[PDB]
Amino acid sequence: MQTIPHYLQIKEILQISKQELLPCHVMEQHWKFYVGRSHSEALLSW
Amino acid sequence: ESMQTIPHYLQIKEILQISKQELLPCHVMEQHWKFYVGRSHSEALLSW
Amino acid sequence: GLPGEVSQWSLKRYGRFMLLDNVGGSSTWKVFESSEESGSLVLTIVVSGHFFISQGQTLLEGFSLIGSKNWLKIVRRMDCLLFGTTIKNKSRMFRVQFSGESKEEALERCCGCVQTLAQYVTVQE
Amino acid sequence: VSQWSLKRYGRFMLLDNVGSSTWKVFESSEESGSLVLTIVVSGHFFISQGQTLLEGFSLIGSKNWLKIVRRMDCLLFGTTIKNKSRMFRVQFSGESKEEALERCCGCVQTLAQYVTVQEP
Repeated sequence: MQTIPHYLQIKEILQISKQELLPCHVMEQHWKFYVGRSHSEALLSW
Repeated sequence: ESMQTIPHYLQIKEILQISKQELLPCHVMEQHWKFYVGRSHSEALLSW
Repeated sequence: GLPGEVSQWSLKRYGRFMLLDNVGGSSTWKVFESSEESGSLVLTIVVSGHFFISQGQTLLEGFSLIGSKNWLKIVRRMDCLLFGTTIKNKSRMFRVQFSGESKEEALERCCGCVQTLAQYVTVQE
Repeated sequence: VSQWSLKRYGRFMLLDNVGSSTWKVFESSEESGSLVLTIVVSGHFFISQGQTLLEGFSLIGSKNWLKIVRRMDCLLFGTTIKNKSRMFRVQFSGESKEEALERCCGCVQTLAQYVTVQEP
């Protein structure tokens, strides 16, 4: 973020890895996979 | 597919996929399995 | 014990989506779990319309819900939510699973969250 | 969260003849990273060398598909999955034979909450 309330007590931030960033076309495929119509197994499996 | 959950403290970037040559039919393994099982080949598992 | 214009749900797990490289890509979830040594995942909505996930003193996500329709898409499925962002052209995904005494307790608290979320942005079901 | 350090880890290989059986071996070393097996409280199992994942599956409900057998300070794993099985083994790191044998025995303990571990 940029403006964090003080009562949250935020000291460090975990930044985004290069590997967590997807090209949009590529993400939009995984999204439809997980939106669950076909199967919800992978969104509640951990 | 491959493992869909990894704790954050392991710090994993790459995954060494499974070689099609490492997947054997379930019985040729079980032959090879029984070899390392038996007492005759105790210490044959520490070969390397 | 914080002021009454902040709502917090504790969470059981949180997961950042990421691509992994095959050496000789494939997908997985980078996973944070609520823990005594590790501190407590909390989701926090202030009434400004600011959203935070955090564990101990570590910020994990932080952005503003107001006017997040073009770039932010949220989806529920039982006691989990899924978040999809699409800022600039880059995109990412994270998910959370809420916590409670029973699968119904957690579900109760999840749904509570989406109602507070539903104040500011649409969330699908 | 308990992890143990490993000297070597090996995948079972069936070489085509142009079959013969070999092990693809991995060794922990400064130019290569340290072989580390870890077991999450959830019930997940991993083997990693530095930043690469070597093994990764879930121990829960694995009596049916996963069998593992101990010998001294080595675990052999055999996994059947969608009617295709395979093996990999591991040798636990340790200062001596007496040090390393412990950590192997510690691990087969930690494994027990989810699978039985053959032990001569």
